[PDB]
Amino acid sequence: TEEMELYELAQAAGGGIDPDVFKILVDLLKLNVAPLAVFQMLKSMC
Amino acid sequence: RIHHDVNELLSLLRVHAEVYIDLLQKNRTPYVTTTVSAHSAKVKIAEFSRTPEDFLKKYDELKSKNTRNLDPLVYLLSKLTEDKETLQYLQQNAK
Amino acid sequence: RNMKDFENQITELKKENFNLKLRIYFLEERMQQEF
Amino acid sequence: RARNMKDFENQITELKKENFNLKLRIYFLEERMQQ
Repeated sequence: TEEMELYELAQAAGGGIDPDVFKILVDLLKLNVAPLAVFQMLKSMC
Repeated sequence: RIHHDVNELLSLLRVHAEVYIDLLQKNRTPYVTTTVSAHSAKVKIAEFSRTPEDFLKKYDELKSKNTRNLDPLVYLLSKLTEDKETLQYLQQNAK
Repeated sequence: RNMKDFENQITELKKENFNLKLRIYFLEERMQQEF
Repeated sequence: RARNMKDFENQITELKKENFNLKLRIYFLEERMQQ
């Protein structure tokens, strides 16, 4: 990972998430993907 | 082409169409950055009662340092209307 | 022609355009490790 | 709810002439690996 600033902030408010998933989920946003669209994708696989 | 790799990789941990068609739902400019309103961030803080100030004190500090993806990540957390959907999967990974 | 596979055929081509786009992202990595 | 049946035909030709164009870049790039 090594994204402590992002990972740490996400863990506190969320209360818990997959460590690998956050490493991937953050990756897509870094590519300039729309924030709302990513929310839908994580809202579709479930 | 990294975006395509991420979708398949996410599917593996998400292993629970939804693979291909889910790839053609992500569309956005190549190099632009789309700032999002910070008003939602306030609502998210109230939604989670786990930390009254921990989820707020640490966040302010991270805002101090400049982070490229800081604005969208906050938006995604607020948009997590589904309850326990992500948390349920995480527990399985640890075991 | 049932009109229910008429669209189903699209997904077949699409999947033929995605799976084939993934095995290449790996074929590029080995070309970066070998060298 | 109803496919155009005109842009779909154009889309099929556009998606087919492009897919093939992708395989050719894999057989070669892969052959180099073996070579």
